[PDB]
Formats: sequence, C-alpha cells, structure tokens
Amino acid sequence: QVLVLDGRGHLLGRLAAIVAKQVLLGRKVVVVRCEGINISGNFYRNKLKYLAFLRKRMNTNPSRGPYHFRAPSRIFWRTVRGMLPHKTKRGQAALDRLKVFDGIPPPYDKKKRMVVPAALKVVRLKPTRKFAYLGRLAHEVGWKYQAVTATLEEKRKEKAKIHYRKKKQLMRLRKQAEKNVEKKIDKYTEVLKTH
Amino acid sequence: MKASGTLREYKVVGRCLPTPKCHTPPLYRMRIFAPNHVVAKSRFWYFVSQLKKMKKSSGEIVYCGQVFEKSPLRVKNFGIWLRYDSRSGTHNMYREYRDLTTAGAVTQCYRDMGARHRARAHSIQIMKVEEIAASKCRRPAVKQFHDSKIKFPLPHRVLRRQHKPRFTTKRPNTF
Amino acid sequence: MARKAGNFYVPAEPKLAFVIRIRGINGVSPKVRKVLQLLRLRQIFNGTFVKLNKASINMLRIVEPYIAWGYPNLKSVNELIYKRGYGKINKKRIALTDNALIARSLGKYGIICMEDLIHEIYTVGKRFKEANNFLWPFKLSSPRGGMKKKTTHFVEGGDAGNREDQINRLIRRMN
Amino acid sequence: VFRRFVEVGRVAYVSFGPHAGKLVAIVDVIDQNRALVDGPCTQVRRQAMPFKCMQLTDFILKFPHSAHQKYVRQAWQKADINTKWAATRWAKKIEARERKAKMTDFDRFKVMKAKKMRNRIIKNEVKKLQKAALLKASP
RNA sequence: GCUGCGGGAUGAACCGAACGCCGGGUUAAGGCGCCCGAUGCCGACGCUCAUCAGACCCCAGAAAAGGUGUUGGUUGAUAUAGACAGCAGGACGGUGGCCAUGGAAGUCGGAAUCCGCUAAGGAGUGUGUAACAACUCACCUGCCGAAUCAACUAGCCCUGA
Ligand SMILES: [Mg+2]
Ligand SMILES: [Mg+2]
Ligand SMILES: [Mg+2]
Ligand SMILES: [Mg+2]
Ligand SMILES: [Mg+2]
Ligand SMILES: [Mg+2]
Ligand SMILES: [Mg+2]
Ligand SMILES: [Mg+2]
Ligand SMILES: [Mg+2]
Ligand SMILES: [Mg+2]
Ligand SMILES: [Mg+2]
Repeated sequence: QVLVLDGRGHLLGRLAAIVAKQVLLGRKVVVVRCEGINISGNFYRNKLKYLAFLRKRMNTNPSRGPYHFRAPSRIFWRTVRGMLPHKTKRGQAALDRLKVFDGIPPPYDKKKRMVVPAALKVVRLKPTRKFAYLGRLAHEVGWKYQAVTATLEEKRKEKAKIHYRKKKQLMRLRKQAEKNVEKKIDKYTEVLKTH
Repeated sequence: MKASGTLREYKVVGRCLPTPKCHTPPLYRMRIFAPNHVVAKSRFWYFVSQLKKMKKSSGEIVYCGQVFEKSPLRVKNFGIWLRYDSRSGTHNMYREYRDLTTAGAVTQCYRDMGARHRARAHSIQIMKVEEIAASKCRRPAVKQFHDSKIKFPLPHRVLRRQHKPRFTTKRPNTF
Repeated sequence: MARKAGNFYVPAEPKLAFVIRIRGINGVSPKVRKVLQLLRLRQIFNGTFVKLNKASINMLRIVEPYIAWGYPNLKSVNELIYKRGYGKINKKRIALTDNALIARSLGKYGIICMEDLIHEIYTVGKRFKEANNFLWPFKLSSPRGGMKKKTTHFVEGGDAGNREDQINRLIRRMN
Repeated sequence: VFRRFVEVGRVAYVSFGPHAGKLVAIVDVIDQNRALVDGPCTQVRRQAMPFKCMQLTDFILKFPHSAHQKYVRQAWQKADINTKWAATRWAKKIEARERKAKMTDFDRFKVMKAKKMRNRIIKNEVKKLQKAALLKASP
C-alpha cells in the first residue's frame, strides 16, 4: 500500500528514478527526510546550476510562467514532475499519489522508514568524490526553515532514543525468556525443519 | 578486426602459387591473433601483403590452426610490441601484461589500447609477443605485483545492485 | 597421412556456396542490381546455391556489400531441401512433398528422387544447372539472435562478406 | 580493522557464478582483479576467479608460491577444513537458507503451528517476567 | 519530387526499409535510469573532476598555442669509484688580462680561452654600487640515504572561449 522512504544518504536522481518508476505502478510512496538527500558534485557547482535555474524566468511576467521552489521537498517534487508525464492524466495521478515532506511528520515518526539500497551515496559514489546536501543548498538559497526543522528533528531523535531503550529492554526480556526452559521441544522440530 | 570477445592465437602459413617461373614457394609462417580463423586468414593476407610480394589471387594458405596455451595454469608475464596509429602519427610501443594465456594477454592489450590511447582495432598492429621472465620487467605495476607473501585486503567492496529488494530497512556495511 | 611424415596438407577448396541476401531493395546501384537479378536475389532474405567458379566468385566480389556467402555443410544443405523445398514445374512453385514431382519435372537425368537432388546439390555434378533452376530461391526468415551490423564484412565483425563456415550457424539461426 | 585479506594460501567462498556454494583457495594474485584459485576437495577446478566474485573467509593454509594440486590437497587434508568448516555458525546459516529453499507445505504447516505455540509461551512468559519486574520495583 | 513506416526529440534529401486488411514468431536502423517498449546482467577492462564537464554521420558551433592537472610511450643522461633535492663550507693566483677611458677590476659591448694550486673555481650564470668592492651560480667537499633528472610524444580534463 503505502511506502515510507528515508532520505538520509540517498542521491537525488537515483531516488527520483526509483520513486517515479514505482509511483506509476500504484504504490503510494512518500519520501521523508528530504533535506538529507545528497547530490553528487561540488556544492558551489550545484548552487551555480541552481542559480542559473533561478535566472531562468519569463521577462514579460515572472508569475505567469516559471515557478521556482526553494524548499527541498518541492525541489524533489519538481524533479519527479520533470520525469513523469504530468501533462497527461497518468503522471498527474502519479503526482497526486506521491507525497513529499521535509522533516518527519508525526505519522511517519511511527511508521517505519525504508532505505533504498541502489540509490545510496555509499553504493553509487566513490567516497573520494565531492557531494552536497540538498538541505544545505535550500538553506543557502531561499528555504529559511532549517532552524525549525533541525530543532524538531533533534526532538524526534531524542524521542527515538527514549523509545529504543524501552524496545531493547523488551528484547532483553524476551531473550531471557528464550534462555529459560520448556521451549526446546518445539525448537528441535524448528531446527530440523529450518529454524 | 572487431576484436569481439576474447582473442585467439592462430598459426597461419601461406605460400605463392606453383608457377613455371618459380616452383616450390618458400611457405612463410606467421602468428596471427584474431577472434576467429576467418579474421586470422584475412589479417594474415594483410600482413603478408605489407611484408612481401603476395596477394590472395597469386597465393594460397596452406594451413590455419588454433594454437592452445603451453601452460594455462601458470600466471605469466608477456611483453607486447605495438605499431598503433594515433591521430597525429603512428608510434612504436612496448607494453607488459601479467596474465595466464597469450590470447588473454593480447586481449587485455587490445582492450587497454582502446581504453587509454583511444586506439581502434583498425590501427593496432601487434608486432611481437614474448613471454618475459622475472627481474626483466620494465613496468613498475608488474614489478610491484612481483611479490612473494603478498598481502592486500578488499576495502569498500559494494555489490549486488538490486538483487536484494529495492525497498528495505537495511543499510549495507562494507567489508 | 601428412602429419606422420611431418608435412602439411591443404584440403580441396569447395565448389558449392550458399548465398543469402542481407541488404534491402531501394538505394541499390545497377551494377550490383543486375548481378542480384541474375543470382535470383530479387527480394531480401532469399538464398541460392551457387556452383563456385571464377566468374561466380568475381560476381560475388561485386556484390560483397549486399550478400553473405559461405560453404554449407551437409545439414545446411539437407535442412534447406527438406524444410523449405519449393520447386517449379514451369510457373507455380509447389512444395516438393513427394518424389513424384522431382521424378516428373526434373527426373530426366537420373535425378528422380530427393536423395538424388541432395546429392546433386552437395556433390556438384554435371547436371547442377537443372537442379538449381528447378529449386526456387529459398525464402528465409530473420535469424533468432540477430545480425552484426549488416554493413561491414565478416572480417570487420559484420555480415556482408565471406565467412566460409559460420553460414552453418547463420542457417541454424535463420532456417 | 582489516582482519581479513587475500593471501597465498587462504580459503575463500564463492557467491556469484557457476561455482556458488563451493570453497576455493587462493594461490597467487594475477593483476589486482583476478586470482588463481584451486579446489582440492570442493569440486571446483583450478582457474582464475575475480575478487568481487569471491567472498573472503578467516581460515588460512600454508601453501608454497604457485604450488600444485597434490600439495594443495595434502595441506587441505592436513588442516582439516571440511569438519572445521561444518563446525561453525556460518555454514549453519547457509544450510538453513538451503533448507528454507527445500521446505514443503507440510513442513511449513508444522513450523507455523510450533510458531503459534512458541509465541503464546513467549507472550505469557514475558508478561510474567514484566509482572515480576513490577513486583520487584514496587518496594 | 511521385513515398507511407521504424530510428535521428523535432526533418525532403540522413540510417534501415519501401505500403492490400489481420493473428503468431523473428529482425534491421536504433535503444535498454524516468518519461519511453527494453540490461533490475551480483557485465569486464582502463581513463576522466569541469567554479563553462561530456553524451553518437549529415546535426545545429570552434582553432593556433599552453598546463610540475593525471595516465601510458619514446629518446637518453646520472647513482655504492654513495647521485638527486635539503642544511653547512670553499668558489683562488697569473690578471685591475686583452679592443676601449663616459667605466669594466669576471658582470653595457667586440675577439676569444690557457696554466698552476688543486677539493675547486668556469679569463666567468645572474643580482648590484655609476664604477672599486659585497651577494649568488656552474664546479667542489661534510651529514643524509637509494633511486633520480631532462627533452619530446598522445588519451582525458583545464585555459585560450
Ligand atoms: Mg538505405
Ligand atoms: Mg528472443
Ligand atoms: Mg549505405
Ligand atoms: Mg519512383
Ligand atoms: Mg520518425
Ligand atoms: Mg537531432
Ligand atoms: Mg507482428
Ligand atoms: Mg543495433
Ligand atoms: Mg521500461
Ligand atoms: Mg598534456
Ligand atoms: Mg572546453
């Protein structure tokens, strides 16, 4: 049904390719932590390209024409727009199925975030090559919302730390129960039939 | 030549036609590397036409044979002589390759001359192939592969592009 | 018999060659178009058996960029005669399907049956012209694995040229 | 860090290719990418295989440089890699994956009913352990 | 022109291939990250960092020239009769030689060109004080310790743009 994707350590083009392919099949995919999406190349190079993209505007009326978003979620959404056939009623429905969020929303705090392996920085890039943060690019150009998003992100990371101790305590309790007696009769059958 | 796939070593011998002006042609011999024996025969006609007064009509090929490796299980060192033609002018070249068989070493030679110097197979002419021993290699790369008790790990080994599912909670640790 | 004495040996250059036409129809010079009309290659992907001769090889050297020609093996002859054997009485190409058609229309030379027809095609006898005229040009489908670039010769990794034994692989892909 | 590395005389595992599930032994490195591997008792023939094609292990042997099949087999039977290789958790994990590939429907039914019974016992005993933890924390 | 169809995004000429209506299979030209059918092969080798990368005949832009930016190649020359760089010391005598005098006492210029001490000094590679003098270099020696230096050439990238 719904898919929740991490954005930490992912590449823009690879993640946009996989999302734009899997959204045409009907799986309602949502990319969360969009400010953490890495972009290969030098950061001055990437903001020079984005400054040229901002320079692209209609001279007769800048409103009626090229819209230029600064938030990284809307940057990724424009990247998926430029790849889906949005002028027809297939890519428009796919963009309606796609949702994008900066930071992490409260339902996506609870719902588990997937990590796509083929779109990873570590898999796709040599580690001696330069990179750039889309959130750093957005804070440098236009998107003035890093002081709120980073604060709420550290708040939910503290919430995750206060949940993980309880989860690890419950895991230690259930492994103490597995260390305890009178479960092995089914475990012999399980090991002989693929534990 | 296309040099498609791995190369093969062919011993091709050829001679002139029996003529009343000169019977018993000297039956020359070459060592042609080619993907198959038809390309070996044609490149043999090319080289013998450039060397001596021979063409396909006034000559014939006596024998064309596959040459198998004398020791495929031995990691050997091969020096290759090259008469490639660059964009400005042709040049002579000596290269070295550590590989198992002669056909594989000349295959690596064609692939590497296509990689670095942008030389097509139209321009590369293999002058001579010779197995060279240790302590005669001019190249520092092969000279530093010459190590007994050699130790190296495999740092940052990433693999399996989407053989695993495209969507997971994993985050693959390298090495 | 020659390697026990230490001497080489050359086999007989064969006198029969299968010719498939590779290239298209429009954009063809008349110098090669007339030779294709004489070799009955008027459409694309049709093939004929040609008795090799100096005049025939000098025709094939004219139409090298348009055909692929080689030496068919015994199954390469046999599958083309059995599977797609189409003769003609005067007009009206009929599938062979019986020995009576060959015994009635062609069997005026002791060649009444299909074993005689395959023998006359493979071992080129004195009545090869009647058998080649009786056989309609073999309509062949496109190959399974595809073709290599269709423009350069088989020496340069292409299709339009001489290959001398890989026409067996080509006829197993096409037939 | 870097506890494992290729070496003259190290056994290794093969993941990709026609020899998947077969142990090789590295003899010497050809050039940076492929190694002359050999198999004494694991049915794989002496050839050249890539380093990304193979998988590094932890057991070593004492091979001479560019040795033969006979001396590789003698060092293999001296080191006893087969029983020592079966006596690890790694081979048990690979064996469990092969047994999961060799499951059947009746086996999955038995696994699922034992899974229901074990999960009920786990649920009740973890609830009893946390009840005992609250009873310990109450004073 | 008189000509549809598949690629070149878009096209009169380009590359395949020519057209009655359809079912199945196969292929050319081309392509396989998404639009957009197909590499989601545990593809192989090597090159490339651009602060203006590059991406396929016609085809929609660019040269001469340059780079101690990296990758090969050629020609050579040095180095246990201890080099290359680094630190330290010497760098004279004939002779302020000779053509000059506005100076030349190596140092604007013209012609040349040896010997001794030698550890080694070039009748001197430059900086200067107008010149006379100080400084420095070739060359030599002390420590160090084993590879070093020079000129061309062509692949990518950069400047030229
Ligand atoms: Mg054409
Ligand atoms: Mg198929
Ligand atoms: Mg043409
Ligand atoms: Mg016309
Ligand atoms: Mg078109
Ligand atoms: Mg175009
Ligand atoms: Mg069809
Ligand atoms: Mg093609
Ligand atoms: Mg697709
Ligand atoms: Mg350069
Ligand atoms: Mg440029």
